[PDB]
Amino acid sequence: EELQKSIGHKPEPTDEEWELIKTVTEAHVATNAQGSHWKQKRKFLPEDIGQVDLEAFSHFTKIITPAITRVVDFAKKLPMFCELPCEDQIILLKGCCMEIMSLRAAVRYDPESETLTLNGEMAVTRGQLKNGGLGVVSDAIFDLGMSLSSFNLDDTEVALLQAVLLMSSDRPGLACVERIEKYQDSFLLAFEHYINYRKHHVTHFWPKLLMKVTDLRMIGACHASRFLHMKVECPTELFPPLFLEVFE
Ligand SMILES: O=C(O)Cc1cc(I)c(Oc2ccc(O)c(I)c2)c(I)c1
Repeated sequence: EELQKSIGHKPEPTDEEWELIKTVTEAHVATNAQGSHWKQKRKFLPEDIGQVDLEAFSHFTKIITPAITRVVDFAKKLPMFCELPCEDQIILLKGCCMEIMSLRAAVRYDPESETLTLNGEMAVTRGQLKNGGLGVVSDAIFDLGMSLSSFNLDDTEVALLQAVLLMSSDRPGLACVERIEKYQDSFLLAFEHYINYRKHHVTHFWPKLLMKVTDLRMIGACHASRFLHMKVECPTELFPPLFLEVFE
């Protein structure tokens, strides 16, 4: 593998890697709430709502349960994820949930209206998402989305990104650190090959793309912190049970 790099050939996916790519892709596609048809489908959250504004908060938490479960359904469709013990599966899910959800919203960013679209249906602006409880985390996700425009990602690259986030062998508490590292590596390798095959005409695409992983981990972490700030303001009543399970 390093030899071909040396000779300057950019390896495309092996047949086994194509199988894994099809699986992850299909997993994302089956749980990503598009469309190909999001955006003739989105209703714009009224300009006055979210002008912590609890009214805005209520709209987000109304659809958050489905958004979260869609992330769990994704992981469920990856066999490697199934080989892991219940404790790990849960620790992995709680670790990547917001990284994956914020990626999913970021890739639905629209320059025209300057809106992200949540859960495939609700288009919000930067201010509305900030004020509905995300604060600077909203800025982070909008800046990310603006930035991902020119990466021209496809369903496959978004799915691989998700699986790479999911298989983070460094979440606290994990039993199978080694096995989870191996899965991720296998995802990163398929991913990179897939990118060589895709021949994006951006220089240093792969490293640039990996920096996005780091940003999403930051978004996750900063969200954990926003979550505390919310528990103190908004009344625990307003938080859906699954929302609480995942982040507390
Ligand atoms: O679009 C999807 O499937 C995923 C998705 C769903 C939602 I609701 C969302 O907004 C959030 C997220 C966390 C949070 O604490 C609050 I308040 C609002 C984002 I960003 C992404």
